[PDB]
Amino acid sequence: MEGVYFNIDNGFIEGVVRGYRNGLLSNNQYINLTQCDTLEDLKLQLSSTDYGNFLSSVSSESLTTSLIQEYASSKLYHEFNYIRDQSSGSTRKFMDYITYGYMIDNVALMITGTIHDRDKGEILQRCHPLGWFDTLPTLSVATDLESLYETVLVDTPLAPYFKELDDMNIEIIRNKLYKAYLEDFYNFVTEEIPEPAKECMQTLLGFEADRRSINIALNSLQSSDIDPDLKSDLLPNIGKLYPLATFHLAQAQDFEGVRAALANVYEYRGFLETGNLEDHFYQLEMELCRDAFTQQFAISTVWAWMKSKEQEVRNITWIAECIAQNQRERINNYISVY
Amino acid sequence: DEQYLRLIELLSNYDSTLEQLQKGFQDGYIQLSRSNYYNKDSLRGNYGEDYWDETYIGQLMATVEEKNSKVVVEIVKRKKQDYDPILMFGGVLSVPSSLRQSQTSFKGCIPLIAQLINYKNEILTLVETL
Amino acid sequence: IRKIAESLDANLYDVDSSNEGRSQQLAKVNKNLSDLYTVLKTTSTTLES
Amino acid sequence: EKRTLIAVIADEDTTTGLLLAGIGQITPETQEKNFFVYQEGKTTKEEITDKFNHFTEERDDIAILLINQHIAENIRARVDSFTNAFPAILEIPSKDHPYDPEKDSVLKRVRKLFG
Repeated sequence: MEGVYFNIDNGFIEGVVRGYRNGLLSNNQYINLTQCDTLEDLKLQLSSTDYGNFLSSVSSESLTTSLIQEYASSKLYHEFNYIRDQSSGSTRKFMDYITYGYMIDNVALMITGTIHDRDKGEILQRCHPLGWFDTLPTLSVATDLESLYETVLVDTPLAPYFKELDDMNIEIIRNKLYKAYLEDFYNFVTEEIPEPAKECMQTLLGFEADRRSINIALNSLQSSDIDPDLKSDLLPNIGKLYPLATFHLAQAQDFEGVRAALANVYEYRGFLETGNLEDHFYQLEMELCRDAFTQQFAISTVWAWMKSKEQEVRNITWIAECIAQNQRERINNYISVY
Repeated sequence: DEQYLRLIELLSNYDSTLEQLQKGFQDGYIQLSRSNYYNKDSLRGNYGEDYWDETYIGQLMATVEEKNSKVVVEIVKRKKQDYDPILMFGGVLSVPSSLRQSQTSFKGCIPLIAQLINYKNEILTLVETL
Repeated sequence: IRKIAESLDANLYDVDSSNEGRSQQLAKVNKNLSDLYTVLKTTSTTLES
Repeated sequence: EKRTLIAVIADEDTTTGLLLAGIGQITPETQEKNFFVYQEGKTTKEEITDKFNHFTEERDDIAILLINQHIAENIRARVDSFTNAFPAILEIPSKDHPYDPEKDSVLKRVRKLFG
């Protein structure tokens, strides 16, 4: 049973992460945030939550939405780092895998800044704290995929995922890295994560893969360099779209073909027939993360909390934008499930 | 003199162009913010300085000519380089549709910028006449 | 190599040659360090006072 | 006419928007950065005054200088001290600061005529 051996190594971790989940903003707290009309009022209301005095070091006039997002995300990062410092064994590997996606983000960010001739220090300061590795600053030396792989990426945990650069090439490399990483993380969950967390993490990683596959299928239509053979190299092989709808999207050239492929799955129909595609994926991710919190002895709670806080920072940043820019008609367009 | 009537007409057109420019910038800013929302494909959670290509030569240049005492400034679509700026931000696979909407709003701001500059210069020249 | 080393926050230096011709640079650095020691003592004595 | 480039003195979001509009970061041949990214609080008045002078005086190719109205208000004395009509200066709205007609120079100049 799940609770029999879980608490030997993860009882404290899971209790702390569930306290973090209790810290997620409820619907009433989001409504109170929405009622704010100034960013100082937003800071005041947000101090009545578990964010607390995270903006106390920021003066009233210096307060910007970018600062609010940066400090909320920093709080997220410190909480994740504390939870990972208490982890050992398979839980430590699980949270390292969680960091591997941010590692891929940092690699793509470094290469994007390098080909754009941005300041090296600025790119390093903008790198995600999660997903940092020691040889990350060395990625500025070259604009060649082979040169960076031999120079840096062969020693990183992203080395298994790689089996001059421009914006489209960096995009392709990043999406290939994501496909390989999602497949590897799915395999790791299948083989090394106990059953309730195994099923929850398989569902969550499959949803993430499906979101990426549908995005790639829909965004390759407006491009000509994305060959149908290249689309196969970008679509992950772990989701509910795999392998049927994944194969259908890897060959589609029109929006109707993509929509017909997505009518295959009962989980994602209506995503393309109404609303915004990204709103559907955000709502589904928050629904899945909310359901993952119904499992008590699952380490998938860490991933669910991480995604819920990322969505929470997105929501708070959107509310900050609909406070700063006026635009109070769109202030309620945030995903909330807690 | 009828020069004051033309000053009033120019002020009216200046007001209308300010209103259009402000609406365009508001749309672009809110859609850029809504692109910061929907940042799951972004490199760092934001569509901004992370993507700025400091080697980017734009798709637009300005043209300045003079007729009589009036000076006209126009922005034209000249001066693979000079690419679609959406590609600066991973615009092929890694941008939301809201970022494209924001780009549309700002690209609409550009003609309004040119018209506003021309109206401002025309008003200043007419005022110098009076 | 220079970009790689500087990416690791390594302070790169230009040595004149693989032979003893670098003795003149060493003397120049000794002069600079002597003047800098004088300045540093001048500042540090006031600060410590 | 040599003046053909568009210079920008804007904040981060306005710079992103103007880049999306297709305005270029550097001169196509000289490769000279004709953008200045103003950062609130961290950027002092002297930096933006220097960059305004740079885009308006030393550069002989800048045709349009787009500056956010709050940055222009930060140095309104220097901006109004500029009289040359060759580089056309336009104040543009910022993300969090809408265009305030109180700070419009054209409206005050029309005020000067008292009609």
